[PDB]
Amino acid sequence: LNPPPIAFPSFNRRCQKDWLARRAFAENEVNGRIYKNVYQNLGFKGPIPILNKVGQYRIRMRCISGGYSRGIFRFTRMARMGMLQLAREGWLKKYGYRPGLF
Amino acid sequence: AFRYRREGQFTKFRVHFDRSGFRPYIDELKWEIMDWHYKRAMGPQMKKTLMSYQEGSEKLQYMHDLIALGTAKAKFPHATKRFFFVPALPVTIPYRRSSNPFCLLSANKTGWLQWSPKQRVPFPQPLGKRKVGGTDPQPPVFPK
Amino acid sequence: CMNKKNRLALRKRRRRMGERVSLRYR
Amino acid sequence: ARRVGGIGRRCFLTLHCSACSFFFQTSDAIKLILTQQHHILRKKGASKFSLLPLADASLLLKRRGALVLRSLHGDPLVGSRRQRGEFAPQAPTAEMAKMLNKSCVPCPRCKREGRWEEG
Amino acid sequence: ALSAYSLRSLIVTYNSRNRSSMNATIENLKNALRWTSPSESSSPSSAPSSAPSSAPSSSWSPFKYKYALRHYVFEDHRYAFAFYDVNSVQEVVSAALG
Amino acid sequence: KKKRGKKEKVILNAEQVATKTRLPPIRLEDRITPEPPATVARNIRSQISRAVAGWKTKRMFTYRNKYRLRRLVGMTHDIDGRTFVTPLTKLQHQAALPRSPLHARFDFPHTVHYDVFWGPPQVEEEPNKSGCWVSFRVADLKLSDSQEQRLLDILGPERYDEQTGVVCLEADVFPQLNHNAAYLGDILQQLMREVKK
Amino acid sequence: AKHRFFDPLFRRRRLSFLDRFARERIKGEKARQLGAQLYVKHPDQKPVWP
Amino acid sequence: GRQMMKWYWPSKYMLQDVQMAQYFQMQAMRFAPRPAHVSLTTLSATMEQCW
Amino acid sequence: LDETLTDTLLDRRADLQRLRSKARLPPEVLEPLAAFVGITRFSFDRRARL
Amino acid sequence: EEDDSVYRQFACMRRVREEPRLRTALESFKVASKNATKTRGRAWSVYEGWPPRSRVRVGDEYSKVGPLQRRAFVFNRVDGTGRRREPTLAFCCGNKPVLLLSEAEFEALVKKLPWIKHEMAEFKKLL
Amino acid sequence: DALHPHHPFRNHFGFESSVPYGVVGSISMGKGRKKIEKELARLRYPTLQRVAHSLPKDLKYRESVAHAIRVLERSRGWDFESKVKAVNALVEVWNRLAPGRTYEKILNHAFPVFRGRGMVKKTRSRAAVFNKGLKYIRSLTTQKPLHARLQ
Amino acid sequence: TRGFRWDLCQRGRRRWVHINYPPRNRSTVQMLDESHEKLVFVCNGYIDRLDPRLLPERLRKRLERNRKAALTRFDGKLPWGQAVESAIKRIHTPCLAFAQAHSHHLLEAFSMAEVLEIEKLIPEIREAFKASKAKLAEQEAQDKFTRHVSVDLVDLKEDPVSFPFTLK
RNA sequence: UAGACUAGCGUUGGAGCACAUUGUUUCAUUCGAUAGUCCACGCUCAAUCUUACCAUAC
RNA sequence: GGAAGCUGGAAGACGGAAUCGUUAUUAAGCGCCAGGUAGUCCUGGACACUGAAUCC
RNA sequence: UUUUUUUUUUUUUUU
RNA sequence: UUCACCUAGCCAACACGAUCCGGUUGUUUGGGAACAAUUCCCUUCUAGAAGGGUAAUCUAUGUGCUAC
RNA sequence: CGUAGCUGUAGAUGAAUGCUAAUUAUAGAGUAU
RNA sequence: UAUUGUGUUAGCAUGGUUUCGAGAACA
RNA sequence: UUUUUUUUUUUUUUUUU
Repeated sequence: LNPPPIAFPSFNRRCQKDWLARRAFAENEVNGRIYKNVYQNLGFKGPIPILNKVGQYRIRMRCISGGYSRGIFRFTRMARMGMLQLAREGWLKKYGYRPGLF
Repeated sequence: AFRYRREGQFTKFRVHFDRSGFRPYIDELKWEIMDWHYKRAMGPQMKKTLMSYQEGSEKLQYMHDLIALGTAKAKFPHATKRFFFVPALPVTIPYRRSSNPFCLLSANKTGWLQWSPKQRVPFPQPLGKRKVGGTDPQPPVFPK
Repeated sequence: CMNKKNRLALRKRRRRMGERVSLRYR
Repeated sequence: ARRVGGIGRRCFLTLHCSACSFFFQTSDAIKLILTQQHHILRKKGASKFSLLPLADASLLLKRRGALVLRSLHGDPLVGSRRQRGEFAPQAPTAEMAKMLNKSCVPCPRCKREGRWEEG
Repeated sequence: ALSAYSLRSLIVTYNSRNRSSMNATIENLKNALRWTSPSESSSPSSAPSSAPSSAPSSSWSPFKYKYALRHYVFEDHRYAFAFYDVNSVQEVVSAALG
Repeated sequence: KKKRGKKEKVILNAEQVATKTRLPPIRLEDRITPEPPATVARNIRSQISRAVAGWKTKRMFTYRNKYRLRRLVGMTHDIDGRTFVTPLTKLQHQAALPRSPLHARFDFPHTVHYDVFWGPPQVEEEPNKSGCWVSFRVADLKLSDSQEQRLLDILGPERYDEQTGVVCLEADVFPQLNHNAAYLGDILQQLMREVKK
Repeated sequence: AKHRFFDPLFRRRRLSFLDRFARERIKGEKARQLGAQLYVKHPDQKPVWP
Repeated sequence: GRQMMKWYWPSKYMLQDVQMAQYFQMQAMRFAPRPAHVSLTTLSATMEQCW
Repeated sequence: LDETLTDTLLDRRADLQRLRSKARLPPEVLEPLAAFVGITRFSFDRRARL
Repeated sequence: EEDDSVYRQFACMRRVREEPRLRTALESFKVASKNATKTRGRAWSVYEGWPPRSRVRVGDEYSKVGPLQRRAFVFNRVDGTGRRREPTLAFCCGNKPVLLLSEAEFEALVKKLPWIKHEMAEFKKLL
Repeated sequence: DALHPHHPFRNHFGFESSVPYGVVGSISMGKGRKKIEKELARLRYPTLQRVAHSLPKDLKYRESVAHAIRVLERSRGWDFESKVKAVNALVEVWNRLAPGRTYEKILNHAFPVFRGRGMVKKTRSRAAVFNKGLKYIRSLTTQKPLHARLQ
Repeated sequence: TRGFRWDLCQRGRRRWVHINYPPRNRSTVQMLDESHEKLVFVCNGYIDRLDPRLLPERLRKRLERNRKAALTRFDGKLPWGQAVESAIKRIHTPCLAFAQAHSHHLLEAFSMAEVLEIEKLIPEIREAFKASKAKLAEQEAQDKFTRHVSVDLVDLKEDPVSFPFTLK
């Protein structure tokens, strides 16, 4: 019929939510170290509830040509189908991709 | 013992991504794949508008030159052609101004590049009967 | 390291670094 | 066959001394500093005097004393499961040597000032 | 002193993602030589740096119990050159980049 | 079939007056702004008082024992306005710079190496392209017996090769090439000042 | 002359609704009301663009 | 902070518009001169003072 | 085929091979060396130096 | 190589050769720093000049140890931004789980006081 | 030394380079250098001496913050802008706390070297009792569909 | 799929007075809309206290050793009242509390006797607000400079590479 | 002329994940049925987010 | 959730029957890490050494 | 090497 | 890159898409089971002592028993 | 690197490794016996 | 440098891409 | 290696004043 236009992903509420946490953590990244420094100097271990909603671990891998949050690698940043379509459309040849080898 | 046939085995299964000479490729493709669609949709459209009004096209350009520089440096008599308009498009890729004297874009002093009106070697060459995505404006139809 | 193969590897690895770990069971 | 130190007879847990001839593992380092606490406290010149009870020789051999020594010694040789390949643990004697020399702890063999070294 | 300095050596390295692209560079570099003012042009030495490769893994169609796999090989090429007694900096740096 | 049966709005009683009148609680979207310094300090005082109230844990007493150990050895900032001078600024003040290109600063051979990336216009900068190091042979450098030993002791055996007899000094604490290059030249001169003593 | 660029995925979707607007039968009043404010005007001729 | 930001696709509603009004202005100003001579002007009208 | 062989045609021409060894020195040649000695009285640019 | 026969005969070059001590330079920096940052330098000014918690009325506020009360409780609470200023009335014991905020909330309590007084009697007092 | 009254020092300023800067073509063509970036463009290398203007009066807190200045300025990974903000907010949070002479006394008395038989303070804290079902308490005042009472 | 926090499965700070949060015969709230915080409502109170005097010799010795000591042990109280309920004295007394608008959480409760005392002290508490207003102006000047910032170096900055220096 | 035979060798217990009977206001919608798009399914990793579910309310 | 000290009388020497298949650097054993963007498996992917027999 | 050593072996490299 | 060639032997939860349906279609704070006999003793308190219970069935995988 | 070769012990009728008053490490938070 | 609803009935018996299971490629 | 811009409780989020 007509394979998707891989440059512009469709709408996804969950996909957009993941990117929202990235901006919050970047601005609050400085405050994270201050909370650990004060406790270390005083010699007392305590929780940091404020880091729950702006923590680095809240963000996880997601598919750009997708919206699933599983089966995404750090090298390709795509799902099983995302890589297949990209490789079969003739776009990785310039980037040194020879499918002849197993 | 095959030495050349087994080259690169060490840096395939016993090496870290951050501790190897391999560079990422997704970063470059991010800004390259998007720009292809921009030139395709806006390519024919820009040329159609330029050719919409054949005559009287050079009058607007001549008057504009009298405001920027005042004196028309490229002035010519009525018996000589002024210029040929070439359909160009803006640059969207955020390239870095490198100090390479042999580069083709490092010495760019404008935000417009020429567009090829005809190409015989399509860059997005398919490996089979599959078509290019986003190249079917008209919706499909079924026999029903 | 749940099985006896991977778990015993940690104890043997430390033995080559200048430490003595009891071995015996598991 | 099953020697300690491997083929190259590695030793990443012992520290040598410039004076005399005596070496000990990091395990005994914790006990030595705690036992010789009276000399260290008087050298500098309640919250400060908190580890006084731990100076007892018999208390260290009891159940309570055994747990205190193990708490301080975190077993640096043990680490995460992903620390494999080039990311292998190194000798932690660099940190131990600094503390042992700065605290000015006497050597059991001969009473001397900071004379310890990595080895 | 700045005026007392001299370029002892200039190690030039390349990184090409295709076999044909790397071959074109060798021919282009050779053509730039044999054209300088001195009788003998600068002739750098060759030093190949192997060919690293990478190929991730992924399960293969969805809704399967991992019966088949599909790999994507991504080869690479490298090349290194050595220089000694680079008296002319303009005739060497420009040629390598060009 | 399923997941379609709607429900009427049962929230219509007059008792529920405090509804749809004020903005909901703080949302994750509004958390983009940073926390002011006044609020960060408040949380420390509230939490420290709760732990001492009786909220203890098995893994809390062990942390305190480790901290007390560093006090005896003398690795704590505990004492039984100020305007100090940073170490970086101190080195800048004490530096004999050359007066023009024709004056030799150093009095010994030295080689400077640095990697420069060149290629097509890349959308992103390549990291690990700002290294600068200096190498020199101890044998060529004429020095006394006492001075020679101190040179290798300060840098240690890691930066010294026993085969050829050369010392390599590497400095990379800046992202920029120009900033890093100047830093190496300052520390190098300071080393010779203390060696000759 | 102005020509605003639009997402290629939106171009095909626009024609899909317009094709069946005056040709086929569309059920539901909400679909026609909401569908008459996004594809009824050209992207370049719109008064406001996101 | 800067590592996690490098994800997903960039914005699409911030591209340069293909406006005909701006096209003519760019062509008219393309043939402008370069009367900078920042260095030459300083040296000029200086030799006479020394003489 | 002729379209793909355009690059080889320019390389084979001997006229272009003469100007290959004549270009501007990259800025990142002598600038790093100048900072090593710690001199604040030299400008790489020729126009600015004058 | 440095020639000392020229610097001694000229004062302009002598200054460059001379390296002022850090003590002299540090003295000037203190004056310049204070002049630029004239509106900064003090952070915690609610030091014991007024003792924290409260100073107007202290002791026997809410400690449920005896019948009836003796005095009220009033003090100030620092805002989350450190610029605003509001009073406080509620004080249970040190922690103050409940805060009555400024007099805006206390005003409504007086208006509603007679209403609750007449309701509690007929609510469960008689049962 | 007189080149800048706000920074009395011998060597502070360097020389500017001729390295091209900017984007070839994008929505940010007219950007050049930032307000803070221009400062480092005319300096030999960045420092961390400007932040040190006022420090906590307490000796314990003064040394804790002072040590961080010497290490941060000689570390790779932190941006110039982040370094200033990291220390600027650190001096304020420390000043809004009780003196260290009192913090240690409270912690030492409340945390003895040896534990006891009842120092945990957590008893009968089962998992499948309170917050694992049993359909019981609702923390809610206004409830039309009373589930607790219906059952 | 385990729980996030284990603190919710433990008893927090004692409320002194125990009141049943779920109402059965509560009236309708009034006002407290613009503020949208700390709503006012009436409920039923239930006071409870423990006086360790009637305990046996066996249990009294252990109880006192935990309560009157250097540190608290086992919360300084016995387990559930399996056999001590005989000495437990509780008196029913109507009381009231406050709850959050959206959060719907209990803050605290007050006895009926204490409520009447507040009315009698209205004249005494009203005049106390005047003293706070006096210090409002004094604290404004001191709390405004509570912002540490780095000294500005740029000074609308020069280009001081070598030239300009005669321009200065 | 494969399986059938000739060597080696893993099992009727105790343990990890998962399907199912029995609990659930929520315990993840599901594939395939007997030589398998069935048990780490699109779980290349679930201690918050990933999570679609229920409760609560804006 | 992973590992470790101490402590140790958790359920097993049943069956030479029967069902899953290997085209030899196959089979049988043993040892190591690369990715899964803090830890986090006995499965999957991937490398190396000892390496027998039969009528297939 | 009759003043010499005092010993097991890996999965990229002396281009 | 057997892009090939038949399919009574596929997902609507990666995505596009024919038709029906339209849950302020999102968000704040929580939960998402397999393991009860309480700090049990008139012998004791600023150096260690006495009690902890669901026995219901399958598939696929690590680890063990061998000589009188 | 592991079973090494070599070489001491008991030429194991008794080597099964799960249960747990209790600590090691990552993490903002994995707690109670 | 985020921006055009629905992770809902309906795929073996009308479906585009991919693929498991059986069969075939010679003159 | 160089030490300071101003400042009132036992009641430092545990005591019947």
